[PDB]
Amino acid sequence: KGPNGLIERQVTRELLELFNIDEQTLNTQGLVVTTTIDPQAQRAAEKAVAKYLDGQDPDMRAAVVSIDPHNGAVRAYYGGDNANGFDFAQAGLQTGSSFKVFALVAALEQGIGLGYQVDSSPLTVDGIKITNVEGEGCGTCNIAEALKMSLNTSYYRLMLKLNGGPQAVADAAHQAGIASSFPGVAHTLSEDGKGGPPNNGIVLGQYQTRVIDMASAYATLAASGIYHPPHFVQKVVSANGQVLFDASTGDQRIPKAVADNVTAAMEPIAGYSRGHNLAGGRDSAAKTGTTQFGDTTANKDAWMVGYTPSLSTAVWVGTVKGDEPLVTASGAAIYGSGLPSDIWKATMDGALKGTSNETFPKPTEVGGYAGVPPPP
Ligand SMILES: *C(=O)[C@@H](NC(=O)COc1ccccc1)[C@@H]1N[C@@H](C(=O)O)C(C)(C)S1
Repeated sequence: KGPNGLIERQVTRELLELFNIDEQTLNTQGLVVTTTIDPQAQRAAEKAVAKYLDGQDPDMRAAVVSIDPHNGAVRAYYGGDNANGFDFAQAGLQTGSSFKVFALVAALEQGIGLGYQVDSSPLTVDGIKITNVEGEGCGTCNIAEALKMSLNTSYYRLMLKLNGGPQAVADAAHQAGIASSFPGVAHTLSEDGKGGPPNNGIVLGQYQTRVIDMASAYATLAASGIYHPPHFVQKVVSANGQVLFDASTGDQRIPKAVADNVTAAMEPIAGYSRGHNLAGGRDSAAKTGTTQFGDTTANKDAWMVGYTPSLSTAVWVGTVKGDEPLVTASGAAIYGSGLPSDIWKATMDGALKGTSNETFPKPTEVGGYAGVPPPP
């Protein structure tokens, strides 16, 4: 029964909203529902999760959501293997560095382009020490290079340069499709939980977001800034044959030029992230994330989110209680470039198998730069 149970739960929820009925009224109707799920994508996601979590800690969990950027359709959805258990694709989770892309959106919207040079040295902000993993830096480098290398220090400085600071990062993320609320969280990306501003940790993905939100927001990027609400229901026909709903019969949230520049910055990242380029030379745009466990040196959540123009997939790996460092069976720390990228690549390759390779739209000038500056 498994992963399809969690899909069914989301379909039911959506039908309830669509028809404004309770579940008993729905169940007795005998509706014939066509979902958006693509079996080929779904099978690829399920296989990838099984493969990469095999032999790992039995407390390890994963979630995968794949969305069609053309229309918001949910093509693959793995929230867990228990139909009657917890849906990890709906859980509020810290995103870590995968959230940096929204700071880049915000920057580009203000005319700060990919070639903007930022210092990567360590700094302290609001009394919190900001550093990069293994003290990595670039001296001073552009914000496209700092995204690829995932420099915390550079992205903190970039956020502070924005008009609105962390609020501008929240605005961009919300505009991209990070939902404003979900169950658990009445006001997302809000320190006071009431709609007030986020604090500076937003750029390092310290707020809770769902895996579905990340897939959807990156879908907006994949669609050159056009947002479509995510949905699971394609068509509904009555038991006796009357069509009641058909999705086959968007909103420019982010400017095309901005979104296409963000894409350009993200293009090298699947490969940079321990060689997770998609099969058959297929281009992609991606971003990893890895959160800290407490104040320890170990990891808590690991992410890979990335897209082609035809599919946006978010993957999270963590543990069931979210209270233990995240490691492999051999003791190795799990980063975004590890198991989540293995799952992401396998899901993407599988879901897109048999389709021709797409190229991304050529970016036009934003902040004085069109695409990633060529290096010296
Ligand atoms: C974003 O996720 C960044 N993550 C970190 O800096 C992790 O920080 C700590 C983790 C454990 C203990 C102390 C600090 C950068 N992005 C990551 C990614 O997966 O893209 C990274 C590992 C490359 S660093």
